[PDB]
Amino acid sequence: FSGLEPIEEEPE
Amino acid sequence: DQEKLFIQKLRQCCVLFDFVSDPLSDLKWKEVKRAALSEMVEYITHNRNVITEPIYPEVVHMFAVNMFRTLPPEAAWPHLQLVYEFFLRFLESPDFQPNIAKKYIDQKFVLQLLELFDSEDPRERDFLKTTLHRIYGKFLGLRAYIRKQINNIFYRFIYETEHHNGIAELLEILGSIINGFALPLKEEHKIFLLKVLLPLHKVKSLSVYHPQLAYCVVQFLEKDSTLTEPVVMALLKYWPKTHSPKEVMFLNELEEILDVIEPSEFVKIMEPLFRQLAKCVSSPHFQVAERALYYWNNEYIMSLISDNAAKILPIMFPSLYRN
Repeated sequence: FSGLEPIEEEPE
Repeated sequence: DQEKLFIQKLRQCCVLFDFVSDPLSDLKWKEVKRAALSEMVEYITHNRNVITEPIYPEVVHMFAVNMFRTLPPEAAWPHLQLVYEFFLRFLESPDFQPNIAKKYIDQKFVLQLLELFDSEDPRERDFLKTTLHRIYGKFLGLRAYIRKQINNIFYRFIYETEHHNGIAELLEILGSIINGFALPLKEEHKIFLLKVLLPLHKVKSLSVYHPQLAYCVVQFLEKDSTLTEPVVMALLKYWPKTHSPKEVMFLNELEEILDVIEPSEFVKIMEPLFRQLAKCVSSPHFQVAERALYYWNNEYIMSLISDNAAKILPIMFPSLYRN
């Protein structure tokens, strides 16, 4: 449904 | 001192009350508590540097006392909606420091928040959806625990028939994560796309969470166009061999997969696709055929067809072409 903006995965 | 009154009003909202012999003090208490929440929503959304360190435990405590409950097989939604709002504006605030909150937002909190996804209120699941998305993006230390616990809920839903009203809203979050994945995709993720996301097409209640599931499947191929062969082949496996209006979902998903398919990988699965697709054009259900024939209104598909006409037109119209 989209809506939510992406989350750039980066080293935990 | 303003920081003191903030904590006072927070704790004041930790008093859950009930009046059966006084229906008017009850309304005031509700109104007193609804009003104190509103006051704090505005205070935190528009004032700068009001979030100080002693506040964090008070906020997490106020959220836990109100929200972490037992879901009946809600009614005070006016109050519950204010709490999610206040907690949301609290996370989104520019004065928010995850290093301090990491103390009070531990795994037990995330676990308890996930129980609420089972709730049957779409508007509540929508607030839980947004809230979990802010936690993942700021608490790097919880990103793994969340994936493991979501991978659990899905595994429970496919196999152990642990029905969940939150599957749709959970997938919507995952798509926000998959779209931001990192360079080579970890095998941990590949397994999930294959051994979890695809078997989700097998469950009966697919009608409810299919749009979001398809988004995750497409976002996976948008990252690494290596997995488009086992994805498509699995869909034809999970394809409802029984002619049913549920095929329109698969045709939707397949046209959505084809709009981002790498042509070098299209040819790897173009034969088994159209064998099924030709079966759809011959379906006894008009809606299925109407949908399969709507594929031709897709310009990028036509180019992929004409650049491979020697193999397709024999399958679609075997009366007219040969091999």
